[PDB]
Amino acid sequence: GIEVLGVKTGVDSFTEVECFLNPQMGNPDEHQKGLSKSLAAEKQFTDDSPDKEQLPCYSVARIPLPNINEDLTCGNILMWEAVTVKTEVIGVTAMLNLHSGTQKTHENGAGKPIQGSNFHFFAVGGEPLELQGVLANYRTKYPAQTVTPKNATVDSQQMNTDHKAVLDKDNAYPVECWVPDPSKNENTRYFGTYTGGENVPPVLHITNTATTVLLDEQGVGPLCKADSLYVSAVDICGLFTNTSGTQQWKGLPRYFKITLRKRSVKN
Amino acid sequence: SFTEVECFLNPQMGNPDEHQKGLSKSLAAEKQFTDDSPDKEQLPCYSVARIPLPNINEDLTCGNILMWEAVTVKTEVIGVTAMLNLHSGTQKTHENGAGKPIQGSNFHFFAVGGEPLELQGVLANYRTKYPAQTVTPKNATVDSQQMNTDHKAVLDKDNAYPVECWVPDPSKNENTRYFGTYTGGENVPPVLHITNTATTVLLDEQGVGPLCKADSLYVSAVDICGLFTNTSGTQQWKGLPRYFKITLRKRSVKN
Amino acid sequence: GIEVLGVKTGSFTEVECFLNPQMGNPDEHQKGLSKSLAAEKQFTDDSPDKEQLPCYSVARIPLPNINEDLTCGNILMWEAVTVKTEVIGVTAMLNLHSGTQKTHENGAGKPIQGSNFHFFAVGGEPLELQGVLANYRTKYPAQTVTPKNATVDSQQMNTDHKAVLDKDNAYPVECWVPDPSKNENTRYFGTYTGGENVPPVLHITNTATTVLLDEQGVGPLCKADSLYVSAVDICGLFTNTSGTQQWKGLPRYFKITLRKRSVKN
Amino acid sequence: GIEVLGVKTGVDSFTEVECFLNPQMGNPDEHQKGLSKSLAAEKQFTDDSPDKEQLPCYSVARIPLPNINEDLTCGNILMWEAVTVKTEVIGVTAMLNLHSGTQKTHENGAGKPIQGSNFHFFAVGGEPLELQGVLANYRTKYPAQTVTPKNATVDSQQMNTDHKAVLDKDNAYPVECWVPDPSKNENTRYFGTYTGGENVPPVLHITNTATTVLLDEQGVGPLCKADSLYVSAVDICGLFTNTSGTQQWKGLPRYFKITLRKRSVKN
Amino acid sequence: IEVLGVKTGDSFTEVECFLNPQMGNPDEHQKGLSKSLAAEKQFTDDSPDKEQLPCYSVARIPLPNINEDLTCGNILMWEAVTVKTEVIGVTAMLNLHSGTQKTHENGAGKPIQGSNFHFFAVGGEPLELQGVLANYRTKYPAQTVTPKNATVDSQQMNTDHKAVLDKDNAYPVECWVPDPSKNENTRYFGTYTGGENVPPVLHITNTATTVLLDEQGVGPLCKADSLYVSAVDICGLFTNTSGTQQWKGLPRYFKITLRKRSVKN
Repeated sequence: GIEVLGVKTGVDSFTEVECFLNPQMGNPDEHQKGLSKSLAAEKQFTDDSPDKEQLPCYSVARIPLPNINEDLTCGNILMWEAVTVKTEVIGVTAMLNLHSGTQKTHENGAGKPIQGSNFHFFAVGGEPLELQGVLANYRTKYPAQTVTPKNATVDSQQMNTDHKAVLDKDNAYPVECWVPDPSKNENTRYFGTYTGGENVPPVLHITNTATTVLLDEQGVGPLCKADSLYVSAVDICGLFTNTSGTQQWKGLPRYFKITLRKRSVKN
Repeated sequence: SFTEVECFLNPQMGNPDEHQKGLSKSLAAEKQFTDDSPDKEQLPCYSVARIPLPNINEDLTCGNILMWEAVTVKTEVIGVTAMLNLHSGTQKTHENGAGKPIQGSNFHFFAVGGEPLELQGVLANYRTKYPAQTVTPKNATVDSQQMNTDHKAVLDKDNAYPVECWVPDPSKNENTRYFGTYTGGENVPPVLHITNTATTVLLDEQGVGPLCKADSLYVSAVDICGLFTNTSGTQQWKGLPRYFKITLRKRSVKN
Repeated sequence: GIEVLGVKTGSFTEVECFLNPQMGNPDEHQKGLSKSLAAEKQFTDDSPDKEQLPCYSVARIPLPNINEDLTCGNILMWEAVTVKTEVIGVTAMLNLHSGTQKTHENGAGKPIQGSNFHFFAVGGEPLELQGVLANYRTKYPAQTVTPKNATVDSQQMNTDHKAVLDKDNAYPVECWVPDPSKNENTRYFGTYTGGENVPPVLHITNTATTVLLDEQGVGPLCKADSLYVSAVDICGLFTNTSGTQQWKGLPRYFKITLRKRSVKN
Repeated sequence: GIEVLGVKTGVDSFTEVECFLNPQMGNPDEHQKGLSKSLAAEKQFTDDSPDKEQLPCYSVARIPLPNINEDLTCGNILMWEAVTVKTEVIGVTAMLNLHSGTQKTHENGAGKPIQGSNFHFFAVGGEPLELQGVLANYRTKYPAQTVTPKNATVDSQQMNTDHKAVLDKDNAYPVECWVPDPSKNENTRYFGTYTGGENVPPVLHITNTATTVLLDEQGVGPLCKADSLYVSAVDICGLFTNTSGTQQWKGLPRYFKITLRKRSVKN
Repeated sequence: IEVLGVKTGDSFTEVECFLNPQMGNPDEHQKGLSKSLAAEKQFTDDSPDKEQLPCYSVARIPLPNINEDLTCGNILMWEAVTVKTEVIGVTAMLNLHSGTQKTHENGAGKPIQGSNFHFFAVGGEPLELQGVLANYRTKYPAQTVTPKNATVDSQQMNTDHKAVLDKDNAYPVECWVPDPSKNENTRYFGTYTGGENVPPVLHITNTATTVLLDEQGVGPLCKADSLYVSAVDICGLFTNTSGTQQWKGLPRYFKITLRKRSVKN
């Protein structure tokens, strides 16, 4: 694809960009941002039609970078190369509120903390994140305003190589439908952890001293095509339990801080 | 001198019908030791695929030839977010609550080798009556619940060797590298990591990776994620596919 | 920011500090605890007392003055290099007889457990904060500093909620987190664990050191000859005989080593 | 101890030995190898006489090495020196059988997996493993077919330095009576982990790529007396629960693969 | 103490020690256990028996004399360099039949579990302690050394509560922690886990060594040719058939290597 050349060093060679990404859990109304719509259980396989507000989606933001080429008709040009990232989950202490709309754990007791299944994930790339579709129930009837696997079949619950896509739209790709495709993503770095179980305790660390290096085995980081940097994220912290017993997913925003350098490439 | 091959391996949990791929049949309990006859669809089996590589020799009567040597592997579990579906055919944790997530006993395992994975048989109940269409330990005896060195086999057939019957044999497998973790308990939470930045090196303490005999590369896997609980309370194993990406180099060997 | 020069040699100094927790302290007899915690309150009518809300702890530590003339092109500042930090009184929770609730007939008291948050920071200036709310319509008490003009977006990103930890027992933990888009002159570390049955796990030692230098080899530079230490140590919930619960906190110790650095002025 | 001199390896200076060790959980009858007899509870401190089949014991095997044919009349001889070991627990997937004689977890549910307290342990030495006795109840009346601490007293529940022994017999030394003695065992390397709690989930890893080095701080591995090697093991995986509710310890076999070299010692 | 560079040689030595636990020992038949534990007691009327309170363990170990005259300007002291340490008798808890409570109909006995605390220290002098109390109004028995003049602040920081571990089986674990603002001549390590259902996790081996040298490359220097070892090993709670509970402890082994160090005086 791209012939990679020398890295420009010294002054006016580096740059930093930052970004706060909101979660996309569903947002049933205006007062419930950060949550999903009350969740439904025990739906029959052949009659499951979930609302969009019940389905958390991938978050994505494209970050525009400074144009580094005065002349786009040259043999050698330069591209921005992502070198490192600091990333952080925002508002973890908010869950120490056990009094607002909570269900008591017992008589005279405090409210039940947010807990259960979770998924924390982030990616950095010079292009949209490439996805592969996998379904728990291939007969699920997904709502309009969501991009899900087309022509879902028997094999969509295992390997169906037809379900390829890219994360090009925010709050559109349901988390439960898509995973990052390991057979692609040559120009993206991604990291995720899934934990399942309704009583699973969230464990969340914060610091400004942790850095992730984005260079590959060749010493090359993601190269930003069209002077665009893509950041993607999912941060399902668990389930919020209402006084009534109804539950909805909780999400939190995510921060990015990426350092890039100029690399020469062949045009 | 170098080359890459990749592979998606489907899980083999049982597949009771075309609408339930990835699942096992409904699991049975409390069966008598002397009368336990499981259906094949109730028994998850090892997955295996043989990958053909480019031919590199021309006269195998020569003293010195080239073989493909497996150097590194990237491997990944496919579809982990699928389990965030808590509405399809699930059982509610409580009145008004969401569905119960997949959980319980699990087993995640992969291997890379220049020949079929060598197995050793061990049985929980040596008197189990295993179905046709499966390869289980022959002439199972009292000692099959501990060490019975007669139960040797190789993983040469997909969806045939029941996971609960066989383990990789540590006294062999000189030409294979394998890795596995078992977790037991009905409430065990699955913990699954994904990334494209993790690489496993396949060279041994001598600096030699698996040498591919007959220009064949073998990949094996089991990925039992846990139990799916139906609304009625009945349960079935859940599995997910596994991806492989192996890098190989040409090596010189005796003949 | 500040352009740094060279380091004084052969020049050092150490400072230490015990920081009390600020869980709420409902009365003179219950230091280290919050007030009894409420549950199941209506989103549009939730008015928590101050004593129910644990707050960030902070202390500003004055350092020796090093300069005679601040018009000089080269000036010296104290540079924080390492810290040892420790949670004080972890064995106190082995008391299962004082005001406890028995786990069963004939059993011992229920140990402190549940959601926890352990956090510390070292910087040459106050810790910079970002506001995030679980419920943006919460009516916070007087005598506390919380996010101003809270809106719909205060439950996710609202970049208007910026603040600094300049006051002890004032900033509720549940309202603020350290701001990763700032804090260039501070190092912070924290872990949150959620769940009412979560077991506390707490290590103690005098052999663990944290290095405070950044990727450039520069530690926090202390502005106005001031060193700031901040902390939260919510260990979990204490369960009274009656079943009513209240947060438990413990003090935190700091031991910081600093060197003189020449700085451009 | 033994006086050793520097290392000098050549050709024909190495060798490997391997071994499968069966577990010794009790074996209540022929059909229940790898299990113990149903366990008792709530027994009185002063009248507690457990059956041998209820008590798991240490496993041990003496392994013969190639005779280096040294005449021990001279001050300088050769001994086998254990350098590395690969070790593995055999048959971990067997516990994925949840249908044979199990107790269901709930209506229409699968059988309850093996779980609870466990202990996994192995040792390699040039002589029998040296043991120290410690008892939970010093007044326990142990069955004749076991080696247990002699003249057990009040202090046998803490430190009683009289209870010294060696692991020289297989299926004789009850696990609950003995631990390896840290004040001895100069010529043995041992490793063990205990986990307590009736609902503890077993976690068991398998691989053929993990090696343990047996050299001490001086760079000397176990020196094998009389051209003999010793391997010891315990692998209590947890409790098996019958349909009725009775429980029995489960064990699994253990594999060893030891590499040795010839070493000069002072005789 | 000002140290000199390291010496060679007849320059080394090893000492070992088995330390019994001090859980309370309610009678001759119940060593390694505490007395049955009380619960739900009133804050203002809580008087624990000594046998209900586990205490720190401590031994002083005498070392070979090395100086003829302690008035000389250049002296030798023993310097602790490494330690191997081990918990003794972990398999004893595989006894689920002696005086146990069954988990269910037909089931085995309930294993020891719950809150635990495992801790050890090596130093050239007694371990220095800081007092912290869960309930400052607790009335401690006369066979114990506890914080004097306990006040409101004894539940957080009260810098008056300083002490040293100079007596075995006298300093209640729930009252004292090692003081991080001192202990320059001691190395300590501890972990607390809280929760009544917490599973004990205990590793044993003879291949693990801890190095006792500080960031300067100096280990504890044994004053008056004496070495101090301290320990706590609360494994959890033992549950009787009746449902009553008592702490369980196990002995701890030490093996320390020392070298002769030149020092100034």
